[PDB]
Amino acid sequence: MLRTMLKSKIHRATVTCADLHYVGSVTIDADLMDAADLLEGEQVTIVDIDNGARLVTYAITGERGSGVIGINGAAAHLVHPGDLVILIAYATMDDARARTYQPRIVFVDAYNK
Amino acid sequence: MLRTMLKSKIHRATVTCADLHYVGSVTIDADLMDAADLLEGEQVTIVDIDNGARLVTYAITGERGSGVIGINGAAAHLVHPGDLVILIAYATMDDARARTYQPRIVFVDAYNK
Amino acid sequence: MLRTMLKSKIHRATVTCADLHYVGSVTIDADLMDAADLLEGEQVTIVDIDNGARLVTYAITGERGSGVIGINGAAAHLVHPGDLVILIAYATMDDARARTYQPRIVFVDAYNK
Amino acid sequence: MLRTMLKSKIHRATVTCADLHYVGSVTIDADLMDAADLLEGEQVTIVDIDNGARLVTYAITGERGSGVIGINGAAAHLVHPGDLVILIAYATMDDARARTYQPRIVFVDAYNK
Repeated sequence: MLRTMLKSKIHRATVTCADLHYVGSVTIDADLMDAADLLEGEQVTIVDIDNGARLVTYAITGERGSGVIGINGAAAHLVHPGDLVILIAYATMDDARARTYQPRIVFVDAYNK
Repeated sequence: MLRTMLKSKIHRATVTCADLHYVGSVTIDADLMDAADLLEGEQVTIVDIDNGARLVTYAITGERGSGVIGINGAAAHLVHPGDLVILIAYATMDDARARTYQPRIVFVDAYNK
Repeated sequence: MLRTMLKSKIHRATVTCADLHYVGSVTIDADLMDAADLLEGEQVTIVDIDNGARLVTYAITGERGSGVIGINGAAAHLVHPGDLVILIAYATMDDARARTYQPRIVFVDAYNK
Repeated sequence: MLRTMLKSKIHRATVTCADLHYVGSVTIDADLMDAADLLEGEQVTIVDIDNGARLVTYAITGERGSGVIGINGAAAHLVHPGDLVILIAYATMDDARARTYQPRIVFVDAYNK
């Protein structure tokens, strides 16, 4: 059958910026999206360690090394700058792939690296 | 594998009407549904810029040019008229299509166009 | 590609009962599940017109004509008896089926019929 | 078509621990994950009987018999220790499999067994 499963996760990134107007959901440092294998435009979940918020949105490729981690519009509420959040990207898969699979997990720097 | 990805998005539309009774989730201007490629009856996500609300519902085809963007029943709370919201529609796809894909993005007029 | 779409929907049913303890998500009048084409055990979304709540749970076949529409455990909060809610069931499909498809929509009686 | 359906459910487990910092979503007793057929890394839903909370996250394999059921980071708000919650894992399936299918349901001990 088809089970949905943890394909990638950026562990403990700090929320760089945040802007209520103009949208782009979550714009992530290019290096992080490749490291965590994420495609510009991909359902991403966000969990805020500082205030337990939870969102589901697409991800936007930000500049490299900039350690960018921005929440654009709407999610600008709930999640804020200086907030340690977690990014999660699942993926439905055949019960087969489901069994054996190494999720692209990215631990990160206090500066996001 | 199958990743879920941003297929379409109506950026910054203004909420035309809103009615708690009688349902139709979100009724969108015909032109917008075609422009953003959305089928009457298709999971659509709404994010309210003015108040950070977040819903998941189907979409209903409204009249053309009427710049209609209505929220019928239930979602009538959370999301309101005069609110700048964002409509998003993802779509699970083969990791292949995933890579190369142009999401139908629709920027819009203060009158929805 | 595979898009997720409105497969079925029970429009404006009134919440018969509700019990916090012992689980069964939403137990629906048999006739309703067949009418709206729903299988015992199937992700169903609920939207409460009286108070805009929103849940995602499986469905449970209830007795016929009893016009039963119960919310078992957890969802017992959020959604209550005497509440006009809406049940929705999507379904991922090949972009082909997506195009031409008649969603099994069920308008209902003040007594659920 | 493809319908999403209740594949597995751990009924009435008691929340063992909970830690806001360091992440791992929900860590479940190995035995439970096999019993309920869940793979380390798989979207799981939680519903808190004591406080009607509702989360969506992945599952992490905890130690056996420890009757472990921990909520790591973010979800640490909403859901708490001593809370009777319910774990649910759906799965999209071909309309065929959908019909005939025995969901792996696990009733549990006040000590989680």
